[PDB]
Amino acid sequence: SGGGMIVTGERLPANFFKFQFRNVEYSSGRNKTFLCYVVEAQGKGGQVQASRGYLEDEHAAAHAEEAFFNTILPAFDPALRYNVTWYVSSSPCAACADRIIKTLSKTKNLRLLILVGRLFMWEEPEIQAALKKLKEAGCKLRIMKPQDFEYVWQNFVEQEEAFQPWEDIQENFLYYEEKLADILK
Amino acid sequence: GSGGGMIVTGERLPANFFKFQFRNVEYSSGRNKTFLCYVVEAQGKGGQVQASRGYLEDEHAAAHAEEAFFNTILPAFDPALRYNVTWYVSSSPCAACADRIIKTLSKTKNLRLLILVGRLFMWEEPEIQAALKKLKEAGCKLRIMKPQDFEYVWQNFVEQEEGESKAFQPWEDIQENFLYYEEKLADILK
Amino acid sequence: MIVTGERLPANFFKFQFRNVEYSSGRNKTFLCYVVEAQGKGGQVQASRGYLEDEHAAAHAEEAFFNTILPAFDPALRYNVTWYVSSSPCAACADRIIKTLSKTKNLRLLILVGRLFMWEEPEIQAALKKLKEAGCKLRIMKPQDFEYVWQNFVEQEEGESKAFQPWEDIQENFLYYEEKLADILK
Amino acid sequence: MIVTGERLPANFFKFQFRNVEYSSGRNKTFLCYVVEAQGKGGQVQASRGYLEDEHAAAHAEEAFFNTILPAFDPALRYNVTWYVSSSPCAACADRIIKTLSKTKNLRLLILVGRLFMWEEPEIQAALKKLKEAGCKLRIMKPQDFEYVWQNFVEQEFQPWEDIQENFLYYEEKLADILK
Ligand SMILES: [Zn+2]
Ligand SMILES: [Zn+2]
Ligand SMILES: [Zn+2]
Ligand SMILES: [Zn+2]
Repeated sequence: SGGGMIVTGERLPANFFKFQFRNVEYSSGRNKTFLCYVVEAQGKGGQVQASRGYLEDEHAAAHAEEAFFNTILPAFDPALRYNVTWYVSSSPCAACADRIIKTLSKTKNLRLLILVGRLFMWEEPEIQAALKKLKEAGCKLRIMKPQDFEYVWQNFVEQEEAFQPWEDIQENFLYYEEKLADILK
Repeated sequence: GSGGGMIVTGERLPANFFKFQFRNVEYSSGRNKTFLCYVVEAQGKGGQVQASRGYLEDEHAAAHAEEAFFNTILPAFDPALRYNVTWYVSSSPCAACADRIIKTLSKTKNLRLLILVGRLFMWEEPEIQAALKKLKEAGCKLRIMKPQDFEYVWQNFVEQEEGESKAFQPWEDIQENFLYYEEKLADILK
Repeated sequence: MIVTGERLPANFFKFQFRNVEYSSGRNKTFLCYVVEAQGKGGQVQASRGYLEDEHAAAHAEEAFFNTILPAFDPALRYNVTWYVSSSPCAACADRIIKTLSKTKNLRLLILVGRLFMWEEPEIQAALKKLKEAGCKLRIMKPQDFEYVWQNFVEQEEGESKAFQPWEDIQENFLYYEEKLADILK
Repeated sequence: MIVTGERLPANFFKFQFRNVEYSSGRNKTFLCYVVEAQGKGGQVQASRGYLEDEHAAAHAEEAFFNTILPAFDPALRYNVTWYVSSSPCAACADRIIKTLSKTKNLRLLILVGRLFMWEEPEIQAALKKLKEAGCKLRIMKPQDFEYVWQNFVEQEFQPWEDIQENFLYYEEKLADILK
């Protein structure tokens, strides 16, 4: 179904995902960050761990990608296989991509799936090169579809007591799915 | 709206889930059934907020749930953020686990722990009563899970198969248990 | 006036014509321009040229007002026109706004091949303030590329060449034209 | 870039391209130029424009260095080329020399259509001193008029009977004056 977690004042989904859900990836400065996640680890022996949460900052020094591997998921035990899933407003920056690539390369027992609301500086060749290397590192990257936003809303956004799509929730998806596919293949 | 779910079991009755699955048992020295539910809330004064909720479970764990948590779930702590952890276990920690908890609570001052146990693990042992008291000394908050707590864990951790179409079926001695263990923990801690 | 090895227009505008606006570092820069000053008295000045750098410390926008057009004489009215690969960065925008504000007798028209970080709110705010400063910003259409090619690119051999359009020359323009408009007005 | 209602280059270079000083501070100015700056390091600069006035207080030569290229990037090496109707006067030559003297990273090339009062001994002195300052002077060849016509005049060639004869004529005069 979906439980509480993120406490916010915004009531409308469209407003939440368009403002509060924003995660700045500007190559410079220390802007704001936001990121929801899901972790599920399986171990051949009856060992199972599945947590879920989120992280945000008004003026974080490090980007969401960094903070995650620095305080949320510091180390992994070899005996387990992790299936991490991220939900961010846009694709990572060139630098962050490299950081993710070096992490996945050190942790073979870690599978990562990043679902983005839209692409970030997709037209730039630097970003495109980083996304390819990222896909080559085994990191599966996809665009968030209407069902995804609804999922995040009902499962990550705390309620107290019905999701509602907006303007071009479907057209934005299809657009970026095409662009992400062209570059990745 | 009531809750999502990350735990999957074939048990449809909560009375059974909290009797078997939720249970913690040490068969042998390095072979014990572990199970622990938790919630993390971190505020770092500056817009930086952190929140999550998960669980752990093993059938051949070499260590108890309490040890497994601080060794893989929250190994690191952001000195900037103020952590507020809440656990949901079947029974209070043992003498050894209490120490680990105390030593960790001693190291990180930005960490605050709340343990909600379903029952008191061997409260008759004077060694156990000593741990509970020292645990409170370290600043750890201990409480007996109230009937509302079991319902909370059930609707926010256990994945409902039919989505939002099921309430909560408490067991006959759900209150006597709480009341019973509340009196005990009280005498011990104060 | 521009001496290059590239023969095909598509290749030129997609690589050699690129002007990096990355908020940080000292990347490459490129910029073609046109200047026309009129003065009530028979005074007329009309020059045309371009500027480029492999690793410039300042962006094209800066270099222009620091060495190409340092000062303006009040008795004249300038009609400057730029031709760059993408729209300016937030910082550069401010620089352009402060310049236009000091030189009332300066009109600026910036024609861009595409938008840069258009989706970011920081960039959108800068573009509006830019339009409010009197700076007219528009997207380059097929005719524009052809113009720049035949007028700024030195022909391999005087009277022995032609412009060749590329697959998405129209679709790309129509996309950013619609985007720039939405944000601007 | 240049726009005129003259369809024949023979007329454009006879009237419009001409430079005349009616009075002390009122003279018809007109100058075509090209700028090429290389700053060893990937930094390249190139442009081409022109100047024209009907009531200019100064000559085209003065107007250029005072508004067109007031500043010079000490890093870049400048290569300027002018296309004027006549060689500079005694006064203008000095300005040119003084400027060429200040900026050592500047190299000038003046392509004149004819020699401005080459008979004056004062003028012959300026031309020589101009070469001393490192300035390169040359008489516009028939090819030059065609170059300026198809790269400066916004059209849409046609040489005149004496186009070659004039070049040769002033070419010899200029030579005897310098070396
Ligand atoms: Zn980043
Ligand atoms: Zn224990
Ligand atoms: Zn810029
Ligand atoms: Zn003169």
